[PDB]
Amino acid sequence: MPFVNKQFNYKDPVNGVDIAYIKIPNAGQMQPVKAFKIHNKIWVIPERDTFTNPEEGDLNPPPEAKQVPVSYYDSTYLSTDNEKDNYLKGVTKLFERIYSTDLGRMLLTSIVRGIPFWGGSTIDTELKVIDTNCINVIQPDGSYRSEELNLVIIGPSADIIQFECKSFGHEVLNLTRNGYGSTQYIRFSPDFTFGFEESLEVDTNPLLGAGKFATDPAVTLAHELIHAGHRLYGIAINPNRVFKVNTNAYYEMSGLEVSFEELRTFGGHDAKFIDSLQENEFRLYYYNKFKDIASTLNKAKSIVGTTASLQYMKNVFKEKYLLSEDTSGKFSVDKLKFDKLYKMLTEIYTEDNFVKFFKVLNRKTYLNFDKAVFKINIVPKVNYTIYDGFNLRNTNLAANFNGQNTEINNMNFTKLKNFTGLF
Amino acid sequence: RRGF
Ligand SMILES: [Zn+2]
Repeated sequence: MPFVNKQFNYKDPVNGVDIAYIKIPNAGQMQPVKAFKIHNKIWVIPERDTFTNPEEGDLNPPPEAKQVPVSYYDSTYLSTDNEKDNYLKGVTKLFERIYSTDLGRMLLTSIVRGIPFWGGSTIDTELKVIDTNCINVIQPDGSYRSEELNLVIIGPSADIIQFECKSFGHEVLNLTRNGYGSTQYIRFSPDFTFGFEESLEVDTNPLLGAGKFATDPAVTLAHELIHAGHRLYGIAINPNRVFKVNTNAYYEMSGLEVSFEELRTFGGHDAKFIDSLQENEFRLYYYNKFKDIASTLNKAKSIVGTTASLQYMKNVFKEKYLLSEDTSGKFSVDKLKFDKLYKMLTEIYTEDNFVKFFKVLNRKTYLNFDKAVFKINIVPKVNYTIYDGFNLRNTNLAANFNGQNTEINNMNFTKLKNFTGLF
Repeated sequence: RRGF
């Protein structure tokens, strides 16, 4: 029943199957890193991410006079085995908390079924996997074997609080926006969280609030997983498509723009900032993309490799994209089924909806201003649980989101930096 | 991404 059927310890010996030294397809080179496969298609790498981006391999904090507003540096974070063990257990617990909700189960299921499309070959009559959607796992005999995967959770790069969903691009194909999908690497940490304010007028003001309430890290991870969902099904919205915020004087005076992809991901009222016309434009766009994939699958009859058969992969993508098949054997995209899947990934899986399922206090909108960053430790059950997060039932932290109240549950939060006034 |  649990999402992660094993209680991994960082020091558990490698077995070359689900505990192994691996290398990622970053085009650059690296020494193997110890990784853990926590569920089918999902791996966790308890290391700071100095791999997906060759230029971002320096964790050292730049000169103090060169740092920005919302940012936090600590070159030493996640450098010891104890931290890595705690990181692994923290991420595992968050997957369990997410999976414990019907919405989370639905999202995680969609992610596991969202295998990146096999479209790296030139012969349209040949299905081949794109190697950047794989990792190289060191087998017991010391040899490398390629394994496809959908998701990897890795530690943050230099700026510890810059969580994000990233993936390797293609020379020509826009994998996250052409329906194909690509392996998603989420830079994330269960060891820190952010403070927000309970009053909307204060939370959306850059000069007020110290961050009384702490964001539940399960929501933060879910937010990234929602992005991963969009990207795995190749329906993410181009980052250049943004909303020139005209509903917040502080954003306005600074010309701040928020991508539609973020508004979509948050959901709730934020999603409404994307008008119908442009919304229909995107939907039709991805519908065509799914159609192209449907035809590529029709022309495709031969396959590369021998790990899986053609009849298997064709069905794999028929299942992923929920396509239809006629008497002959030709696939087509069903109007109704496409809209249902598209809507599930973009409107059902949202941050706002996860807040409803977790019963936690959270920012009411994406268009706000961070107040602070806190150090936390969600591994001990006396601190945080799969079922209640910080708001432990049958304790003084059970009601009124007392567990998330950093003033009441002060022992669970260490403020590392204040952001208010720095904007 | 968390954003501002
Ligand atoms: Zn985001």
